[PDB]
Amino acid sequence: PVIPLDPARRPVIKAQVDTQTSHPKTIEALLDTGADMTVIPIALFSSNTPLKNTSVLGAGGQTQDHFKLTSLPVLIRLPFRTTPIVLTSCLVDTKNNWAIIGRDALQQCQGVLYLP
Amino acid sequence: PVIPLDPARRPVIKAQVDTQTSHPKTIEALLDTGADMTVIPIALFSSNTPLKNTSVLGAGGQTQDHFKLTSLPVLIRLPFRTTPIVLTSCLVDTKNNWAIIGRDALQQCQGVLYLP
Ligand SMILES: CC(C)CN(C[C@@H](O)[C@H](Cc1ccccc1)NC(=O)O[C@H]1CO[C@H]2OCC[C@H]21)S(=O)(=O)c1ccc(N)cc1
Repeated sequence: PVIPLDPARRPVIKAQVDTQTSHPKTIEALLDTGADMTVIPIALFSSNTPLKNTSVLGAGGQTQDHFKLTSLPVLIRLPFRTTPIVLTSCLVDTKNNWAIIGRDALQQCQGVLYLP
Repeated sequence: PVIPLDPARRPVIKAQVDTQTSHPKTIEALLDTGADMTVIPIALFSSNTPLKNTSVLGAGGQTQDHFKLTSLPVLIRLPFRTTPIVLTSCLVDTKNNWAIIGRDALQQCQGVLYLP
């Protein structure tokens, strides 16, 4: 669909995320064209699964141990599309449990920005 | 126009920004649906103009004295428009030198996200 943009309403969407370590869960993610890579909360994972250290830039700088990478791909189903998005890897937020859909996922839906 | 979304290429636009404290400058800005409010580099303002303190969200927490707020409105002109976007207030980046067009400005352009 078409999602209007409003400073006062964040463009969010309900997504089913399968990390391949639990059963798939539904979360509400921000649609973010300024994010290179998708971010999902660690609350989706079982406490045993391994992750990798990583780096990423942010508004107050870049962090060291805040965000981790998944070892296995992550599958994402959106309400409209029937087939899942498959990300080779994406970021895991261990602190704030942010959920953000980035340009890696938006390219696989062939998403676009449109400015009239 | 249509701006395709690609994890490897940041979606940027060229925008003329008028702080009303110096002469207008054309800069390169990121188009960011995940930003509530537009961010402007402090380099576009006068060394004498007054700014106000405030808070912001961002990857890795929130920062106190990294961003300030403008005291005067900011005007923004796009390539395909001569009528200026008018932001009654927007954020100022005192360090990192980010230029981000957020949803406050995208609303006045009538910009939308489209997911097929
Ligand atoms: C310069 C960008 C790379 C900033 N990012 C995306 C941006 O949309 C974030 C995404 C975001 C959104 C809400 C809370 C935290 C992060 N929001 C943001 O920093 O904007 C702030 C300035 O205007 C304010 O209005 C709300 C956002 C504020 S980011 O969060 O740091 C980021 C960077 C890289 C990845 N892979 C994932 C996320």
